[PDB]
Amino acid sequence: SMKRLKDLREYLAVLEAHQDVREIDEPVDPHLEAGAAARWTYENRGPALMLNDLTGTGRFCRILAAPAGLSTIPGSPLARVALSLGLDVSATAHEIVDSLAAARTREPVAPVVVDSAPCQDNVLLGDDANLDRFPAPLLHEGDGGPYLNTWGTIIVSTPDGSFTNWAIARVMKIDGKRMTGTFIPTQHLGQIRKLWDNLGQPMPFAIVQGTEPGIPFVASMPLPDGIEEVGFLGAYFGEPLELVRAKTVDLLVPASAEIVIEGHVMPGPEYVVDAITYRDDPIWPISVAGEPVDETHTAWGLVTAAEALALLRAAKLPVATAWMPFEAAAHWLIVCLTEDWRERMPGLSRDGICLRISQVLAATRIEAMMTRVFVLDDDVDPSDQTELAWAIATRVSPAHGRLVRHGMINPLAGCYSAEERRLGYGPKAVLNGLLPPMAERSRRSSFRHTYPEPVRQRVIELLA
Amino acid sequence: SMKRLKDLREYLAVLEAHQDVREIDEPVDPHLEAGAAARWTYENRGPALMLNDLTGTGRFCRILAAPAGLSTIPGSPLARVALSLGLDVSATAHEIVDSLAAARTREPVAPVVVDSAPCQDNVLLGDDANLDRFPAPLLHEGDGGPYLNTWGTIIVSTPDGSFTNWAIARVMKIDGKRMTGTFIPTQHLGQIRKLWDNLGQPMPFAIVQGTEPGIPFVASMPLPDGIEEVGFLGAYFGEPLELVRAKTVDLLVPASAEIVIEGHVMPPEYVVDAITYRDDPIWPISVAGEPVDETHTAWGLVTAAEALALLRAAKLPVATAWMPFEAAAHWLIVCLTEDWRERMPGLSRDGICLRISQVLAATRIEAMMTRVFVLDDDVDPSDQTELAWAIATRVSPAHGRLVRHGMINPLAGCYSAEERRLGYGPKAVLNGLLPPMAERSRRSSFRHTYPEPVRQRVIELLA
Amino acid sequence: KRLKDLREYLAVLEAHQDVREIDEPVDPHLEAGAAARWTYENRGPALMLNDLTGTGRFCRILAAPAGLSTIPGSPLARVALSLGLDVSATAHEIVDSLAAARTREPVAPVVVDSAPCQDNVLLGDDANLDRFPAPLLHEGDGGPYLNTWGTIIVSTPDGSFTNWAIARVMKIDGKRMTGTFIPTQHLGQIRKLWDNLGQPMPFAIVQGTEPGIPFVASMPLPDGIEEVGFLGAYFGEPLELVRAKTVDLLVPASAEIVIEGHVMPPEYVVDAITYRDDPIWPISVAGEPVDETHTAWGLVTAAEALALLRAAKLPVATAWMPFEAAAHWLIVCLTEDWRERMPGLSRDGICLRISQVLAATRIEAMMTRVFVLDDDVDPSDQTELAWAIATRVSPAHGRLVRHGMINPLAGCYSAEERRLGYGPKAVLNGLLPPMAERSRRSSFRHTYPEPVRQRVIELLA
Amino acid sequence: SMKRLKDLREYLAVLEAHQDVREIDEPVDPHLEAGAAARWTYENRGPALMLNDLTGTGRFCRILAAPAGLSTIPGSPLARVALSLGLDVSATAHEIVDSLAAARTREPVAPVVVDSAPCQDNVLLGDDANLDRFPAPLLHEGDGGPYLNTWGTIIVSTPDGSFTNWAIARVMKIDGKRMTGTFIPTQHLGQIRKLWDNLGQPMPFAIVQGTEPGIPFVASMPLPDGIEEVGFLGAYFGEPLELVRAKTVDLLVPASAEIVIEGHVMPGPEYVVDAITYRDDPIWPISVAGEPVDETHTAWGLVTAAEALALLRAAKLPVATAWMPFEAAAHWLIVCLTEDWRERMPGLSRDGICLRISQVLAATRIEAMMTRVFVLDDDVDPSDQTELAWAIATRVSPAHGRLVRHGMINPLAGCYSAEERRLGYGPKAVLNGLLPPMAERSRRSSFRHTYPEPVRQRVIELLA
Ligand SMILES: [Mg+2]
Ligand SMILES: [Mg+2]
Ligand SMILES: [Mg+2]
Repeated sequence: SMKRLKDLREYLAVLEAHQDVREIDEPVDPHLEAGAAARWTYENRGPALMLNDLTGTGRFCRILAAPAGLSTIPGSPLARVALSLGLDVSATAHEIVDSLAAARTREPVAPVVVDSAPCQDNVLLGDDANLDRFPAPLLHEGDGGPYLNTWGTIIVSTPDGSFTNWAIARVMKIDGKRMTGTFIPTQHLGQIRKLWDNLGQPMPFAIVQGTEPGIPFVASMPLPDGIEEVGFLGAYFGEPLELVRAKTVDLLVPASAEIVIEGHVMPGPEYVVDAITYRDDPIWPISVAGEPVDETHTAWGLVTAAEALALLRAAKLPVATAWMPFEAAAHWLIVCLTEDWRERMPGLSRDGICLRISQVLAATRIEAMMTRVFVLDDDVDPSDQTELAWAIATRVSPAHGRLVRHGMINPLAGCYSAEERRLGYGPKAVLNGLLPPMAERSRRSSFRHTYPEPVRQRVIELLA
Repeated sequence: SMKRLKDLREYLAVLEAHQDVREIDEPVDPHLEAGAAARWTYENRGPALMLNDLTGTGRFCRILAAPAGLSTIPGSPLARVALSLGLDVSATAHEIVDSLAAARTREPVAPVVVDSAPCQDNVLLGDDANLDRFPAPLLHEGDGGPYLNTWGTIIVSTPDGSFTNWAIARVMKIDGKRMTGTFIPTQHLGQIRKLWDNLGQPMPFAIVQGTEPGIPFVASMPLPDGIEEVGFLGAYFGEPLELVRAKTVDLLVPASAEIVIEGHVMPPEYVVDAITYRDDPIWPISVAGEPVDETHTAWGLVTAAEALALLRAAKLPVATAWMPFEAAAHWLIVCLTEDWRERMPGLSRDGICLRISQVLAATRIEAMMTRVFVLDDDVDPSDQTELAWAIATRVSPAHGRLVRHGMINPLAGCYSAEERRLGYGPKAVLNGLLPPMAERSRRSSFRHTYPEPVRQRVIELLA
Repeated sequence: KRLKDLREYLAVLEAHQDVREIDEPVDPHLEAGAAARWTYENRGPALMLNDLTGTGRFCRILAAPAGLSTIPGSPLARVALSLGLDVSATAHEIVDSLAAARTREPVAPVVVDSAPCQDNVLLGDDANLDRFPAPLLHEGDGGPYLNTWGTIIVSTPDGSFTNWAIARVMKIDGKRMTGTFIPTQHLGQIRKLWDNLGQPMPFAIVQGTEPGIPFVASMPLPDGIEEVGFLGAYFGEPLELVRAKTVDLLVPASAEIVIEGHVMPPEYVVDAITYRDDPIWPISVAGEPVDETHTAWGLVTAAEALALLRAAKLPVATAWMPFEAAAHWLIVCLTEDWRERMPGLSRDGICLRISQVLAATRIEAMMTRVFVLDDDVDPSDQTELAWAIATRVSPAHGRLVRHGMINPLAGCYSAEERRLGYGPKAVLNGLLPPMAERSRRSSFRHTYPEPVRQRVIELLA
Repeated sequence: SMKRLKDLREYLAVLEAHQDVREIDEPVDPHLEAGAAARWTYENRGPALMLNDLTGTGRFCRILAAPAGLSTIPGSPLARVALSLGLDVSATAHEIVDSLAAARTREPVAPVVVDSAPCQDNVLLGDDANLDRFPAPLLHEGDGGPYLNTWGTIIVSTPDGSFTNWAIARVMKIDGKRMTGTFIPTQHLGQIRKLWDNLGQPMPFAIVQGTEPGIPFVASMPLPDGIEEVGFLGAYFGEPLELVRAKTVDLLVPASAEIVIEGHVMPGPEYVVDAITYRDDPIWPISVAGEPVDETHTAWGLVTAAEALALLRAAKLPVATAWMPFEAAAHWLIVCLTEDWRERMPGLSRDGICLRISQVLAATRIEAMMTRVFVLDDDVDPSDQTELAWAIATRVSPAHGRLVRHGMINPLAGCYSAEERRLGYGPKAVLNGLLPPMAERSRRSSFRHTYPEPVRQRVIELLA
C-alpha cells in the first residue's frame, strides 16, 4: 500500500509531475544567497529549488533547497512530507503521524547489502577526496562557518558492529579535508564515539546526502535507545533498505545516496575526510533552519509528535492524534483524546487524564522539549491553525488546568529566562482544554456543526 | 480624507466594483439555508451574498449575508471593515484600530435632522405593520426562534431625552407584532430599560436595518457611559450624521436605513407599531459562530480600538491593540512601542504588565478579556502565525501571568459551570515582552537574517 | 459585663494578677517601648509605668493594654474583658459576639453633665503636650507617637456623622502634631468636607477610655455606621459622653485624658488638654506578633468578615486573623453541613463565592491570603492551623488569585507592587471532601473511644 | 565530645535523672489504651511512659511510650532527640541537624562482632518462639491489626552479604508466628527481598526492639543507596557499633537490643518467626503516629531535614540550616540561606537560587515527600513556629515565587486528591520567601531588633 520513493531522482520526478520544483540556471552564491533563496521559498510557500549553478563550483554539484518545505500543490501543503513518507500527495496531518506511529508497533526489517550503487559511480581518494570540490554554503550571516550537513545523515557503528546509528547532526566545514560537529553525550553519536575513544581508535564514519526522501525524517525521529533507524525505515516502508559497502571504512551506506563522505573522527572533535564518492550529476540538499515553516517543523517536530503518539498509545492512553503545530516552532505538542476517552479510562476526571498524560510523557526522551502540551478533544484538527487557536482560547481556563513541571529544558526554546537557560532547569506545562461529556457540551456554531446535511448539501450546490 | 459610504447601496456598489459581492437569484429558505449560506461564506472567505429570492416572501426583501466578513479582495482580507469605516480598501489592522482610537480624542459632532429620507418611502401602520411580510430567518438549527436583529441598530432615548443610545442587541421574533431580547442591566439598553420601568411607562424604540456600513461598528463599540454613539460617528467621519424623525415614536433614526422597525418595549417584549422601508429593501444578517464573522471583525475589533484609546489615555506606550479573530474575541493583544522602557521608566516587564492590568481593570471592557497578551511591536498581532509563534516563544510556561478574578463574559468558553453561574471567574494578563533591544537575539528569517543586497538579489531571481 | 473605664479594667486585671507596677523610672525615649515589647514577646503582665523621665509620677503609662494574658489557660483574657466577656471566653465566642452586634440596631449615646476626664482643665499656653510623656516607641520612628491606643473623635460639618478613629499621631512640638489622613478611611473623607468649606476640622483625641472603645475604633465598619452607635448596640446600653470644653464635640466620659483642638489644612493644633486625677496614658507598640495589631485590629477585622460573610448567607462557622500571620491572613471555617446549606457548589465553587463576597467589601485589600477550611480545626490554635494548611491545601491547585488594591504595609509585595498599589491576593481552598469520604483523624481525641480516653485521663492526669 | 547511650537502660537512666520518664504500675490494655496513653503523652508534652503491667501478658514485657516525644525538661523540648543522638540535653534544632549532616561528610565506621549480648540471655525456639507471649498493641482505630514494629529496626542483608539494610517499616501481626508488612520496591527492604526471591529462597530477617536510642533515628534517615545505616551510625558516634550473631539466621544484630525476633520472609509477603531472643525484663518501645508531635516529626522528619542539609551543602549551596517543622506534619522542608548567600552564589537572583535548590533536591531520593519547600533567610529560626509562620505570611508572595514540579508523591501526605494518590503523581512546590539585599531591607520591629543593647539590658534588669 506504501508508495516509497527509492532515491532523490524519483522524489524530484514526482515533485516535477506536481509542478512543485523549480530550476534556477542563473548562478547563485553559496555564500548567503543559497540560504536566502531557501528562506524566501519557505516563507512564500514556493516550489522546492534546484540550484543548478553555484559560484565557485559551477554546474558540477547541484543544491536542492526546501526539500520538505510546505508545498505549492493546491490543497496539499504537507505534500512534500507525505510523498517523502510514501503516502498519497493529499495525506492529512493525522494520516502522516498515524503511519509513523503504526510502524512503532512493528518488528524492524533488516537491510540488504547490494554489490553496487550509483552513489559509487565516481570515487575520489587521497588528495582528490577534497570538500573544496563541492559547494560550502554559508547558510546564515552569523554562522561560524559553512554547514555541510543540514539534511544529510551521519552513519556510525559501535566497535562490535552490533548497533548502527543514522543521525542528522549539524556538521561545519573547517577546510577541504576536515569538518567538525557536536557529539552531545545524551544522543547516540556521542555515546558511540565514547566506545571508540575507550579502545583508543578513530571512529569510522560516513555522511550521506540526497538519499531517498524518507531517511532524513527517520534520522530526525527520537526513537528509543535500542532501535536502529535503518530497521525502523524498513518496518515503515515494509521492505528492506538496500545498502552498499563503503569504499574505505567498513560501514554500510544507503545505496540511494547522491554523495557519500567517508572518513574517521579524530579527537583533534574533528571529522577527517578519507574518500568522497558520488553519482553522476550529484545533488546536495540543504535545510535552512529558522522561523516557521521549514524542516525543523515539517520533519523534526512532526516525527517527534509521531513518537509521542506511539509512546502515549503504548501506555494504553486513548489518543486520537498528536501534533507539533508548525506556527509554534516545535515548542508545543497537541494531544487529542478520542471522544470515548472516559469509557476507555474509567476512573479519571479531565484533570486526572492530564496528570496521567504528563506522567507518561515525563518518563520519555522527548519530555524536555515539550514547553507546553495542550490536551484537547478530537473534534479539533490540531494542524488547522485557526481551529487550534480557537480551541485553546475557548477551552483552556485563564487560571486552572495547568500542570507545571520543572526540569530539563530545550536550551534553544525561546520561552525561558537567562537563569533557567544557564541552569538548564525551567518550567514545562501540560494544559487541560478538554470539554465535559459529549451530551453535556454546547453545540458548535459553524456550517458543518449547526445545519442538517440536506441544508449543507443544498448550500454547497448553490455556492461551490 | 475619509471616504464615508453614506448608505448600504453605496457600500454594495463599492463591493461590486471589487467583485466582493455575489447575487443569488435562486430561492433560499430563511429556515436554516440563509444562515448556512452565511456560514459557508465566512468559513470559505467568499464574497458577501445578496440573497435576491427568499422562500415565503419571494423577491420583496433581500438579505445581505456576511456584510463585514473577511474579503475576497486579494491581499485585503479586512477590506469590508476598512470600507465600512471610510478607509482605503487596503487599510491594515493597525490603521483601522488607530483611526477609531484617534476619534476618541476628538469632540463629538452633533447630528442634523433632515425633512425626508428613502427609509420612509413606504410606511406600514397598524395591522399592516407586521413582521410576517419580511423574512424571519432561523439562523441556527438550535435557536429559540428567528433572530431579526443581528446587524441592525436599536435606537433608545432616556425618559428625559438627555441621552440617545444606538445599540446592537439580539432580538428574536415571537410573532408578526412581537419580538423579545436581552436587556442586560450592565449595558445602556438595560440601564435605560430600568429608567422607563421605574416610570411604569413603555420605552419607545426603533430598530434600523441596512444603514450606512459604519453604524453597526460604532453600535458594537464599548464607549464610556456619557458618550452617544451618534456623536462619536460624527467625530469619526468628521461630519454630522443625517437623521430623520420617526413616524410613530419621537426618536431620531438614521436617514440611511433600509428598514426602520418603530415601536415600544413593554415592562421583555418589543411591540411593533410601524415598519417603514425604502423601495427594494435589504435586511443584512450576521450569523455568529466560530471565527471569522462580525463578532470578530466588528465587535472584537472595536473593543481593541477602545482598549487602545483607554491605554493611551493612561499615558501607556501602546503601539497597537488587537482582538485576534482566531481567538473568538476572547484575547486582547497589547503591543508596546520599542522605546516603552524610555517612555515608562523605571518599570520592569512585570511592572508594565501590572500597570496595564491596573488600567484595564478600571474600565468597562475588562470582564471580556479572558486573556491579555503583552508583546513587543516587532510582532503583527493580526498575523495569526506570527502571533502564535510570539506567544509560544516569548510567554513563560509558568511565570509572567497576572490572574484577576471578577466579572466574566457569560458567553466566553473557558469557564466552568460554577464560574458562569456565579458570574465570577479568572482573567489573565500574560507577559510576553522581550528583554532590552541590545540584549535580544537576532530573528531568523529571510527579512531579519540577510543583508538587503542578498535579499534584493534573491527577489530578482525568484519573484 | 462591660468595664466602664480604665480603672475598672485595671482593677479586674489586678484581681487576676495580670498587671505589674514599675515604680523605678523608665525613660519615654525607647525604654517604655522596649518594656512593652518585652511584655508582648514574653506574654508578661500589662505594665503600669508610674515614674517616667521628664514628667515623673504625674502621668502613668499602661503598656500591653490588650497583649496576650498571663492568666493560665486564658491568653485572650485582656481581649475578652475589654469586650465585656468572661475571662475565659474563646476566640470563637469573641468574634461571634462582635459579629452578632452587627445584626442589631445602633444605640444612640447619652450626654452627661460632668465626667472625671474634665476634673483638671488646661487652656491656652497651659495646654502644652510637653507636660505629658512623649514616648519614642521605636529607634527609627520619625518622632514620638502620641496616639497608638487612643481614639480621634471627628464630626462632619453638618454634625450628621461622628467618626471615632484610631490613627497614628506624631508629636511635632508642645502645641502641634501630625498624622496620616488616608482618603480611603473616614478621617480622610470627613477631612475633604472640611477642606471644601475652607475651614479647620475640630477634633478630640481621648486616651485611657473604657477598654472596649479602641477595639471598635479599629473595626472596619460599613460607611454609614457610627462607632459610638455600634459600641452601644454591642454592650446593650448607651455610651455616656460629655461636651468638649473648647470644641463642639462629644467625647467618652470614661477617658483618662482628652486632647481638644483643630486641624488646619497635614498638621494638628492643641487648644485644651483635660484629664482626671492621676492620669494613665496607654500605649501600643506595634511590631512582630503578638501585640494589639493582632489582638485588636486583626481580630475585629475577622469579626467584620464573619458578619459580612453571614450577611451574604454563607455557612461560616467562624472567621479569624491568626496572630502569628501578623494580620496578613484570614481563616474562614465552614460549618460541617455547608454542602446542605449551599447545594449546587463544589469546594472550588464555595471558594469562588467567598472570594466574590469578600471582594465586594472594604476589608478585601488587606487579605493577602484567605484560607477556606472546615470547622473541625480551631484557627486560633497555631499548631492545628499549620497542620490543616499543610495537609489540606494542595501545593499547586485550589488557589484563586485576584489582583487589585493591597495593604501598603503588608510584607509579601514587591517594590513595584507597592509603588503601583496593585498586587496579588489569594483565596486558598483547604476544604475536605464529604464527611463520609474523609479519612479519620489520628490523635488522642479522634482515634479512641470515650471510655478508653476517660480511662487514660484517669491514669495520667 | 559525643555522649552516646549504649542501650535503652542507659537512655532510660538519663531520662530518670531529668525526671522525664514515668512508671505505670496499674494494668494497661494493649488493645487501644496503650496507644491512647502514648497520644495523651505526646499531646500534653508529658514524660515518657514505662507501662509495667499490660493486660494479657502481665509484668513480663514492659512498653516504653513516647520514646522520643517532646520532653518535659524545662527549656529543652528536643531533649529526648538530643540525648538519643549523644548530644547535650539542651542541644538546639540547628545543632542536632548540623551533627547529623556533619557525619555525612565522614567515612563509615565498620561494626565489631561480640561473642555475647544481653539480648540473647533468653532464647525461645520452635513453638516457644511465639509473639502471643508479648504484647500486641492495637494502636489506633482504623489499624488492620496490631503494629509490632513502630520503633524497632528490621535488619536484612543481600544474598552475597555485600549490603546490610537496617530499616524502620510497618510490621503488623497476623498470628503468634506470622507478621506482614509493606515491601515498597522504591526502598532497600523490597529491593533486597527481590534478590532472595530470584534465588528461590526466603529472605532471612531479624527485627530488634529497644536498641540504643540512636538506631531508630538513623533507620528513619533516607541515606543514599550505597550507604549502610550501621556504617553511618559508626561514623556519627565516632566508634564501631557492637553486633552479635543472630541465633537461627545468618545476620548480625545490635548487641544493645531488648528483644530480637528472628525468622524468614516468605512471598506468601509474610514474616515467619523461627526464634525470639530477649534480655531479662524486656522493654518493647512503641511509636503511635498521628497528628503533631510524635516521632514521625521528631525523628523521621528531623533526620530527613538533616539529609537535605547534607545534600544541599554537598551541592555547594550556602545553606545555614534545614528543618521539617513539627506542626506541618513532615510535609514541609524549610531551607535557610546564609546572610551572604549572594556573595557565595554570585550570578543568581532570589528566583535563581530557588530554581537551583529545586534542581538539587529534585535529583535526590527525598524530593517526593517535599510537598512544599520554603526558601527563607537565616534571620528566622524554622523551629520557632510563630516566627516561621510570620516569615511565610510576610515574605512569600500570595501569587509569585512558587516553583511547581509534578512527579512522585508521598502516598501518606494529606494535600493530594484521590486521583493524584491513585496515580502516584502530583504537585510539589518550592516557595521563595527570601528578602532583598541586607541594606535594602526594612528593620525588624521587636524587642531584640529595634532597641539598643543598653536599653534591652536595662529592661531585662527591670522586668526579668
Ligand atoms: Mg536517532
Ligand atoms: Mg472606624
Ligand atoms: Mg535506610
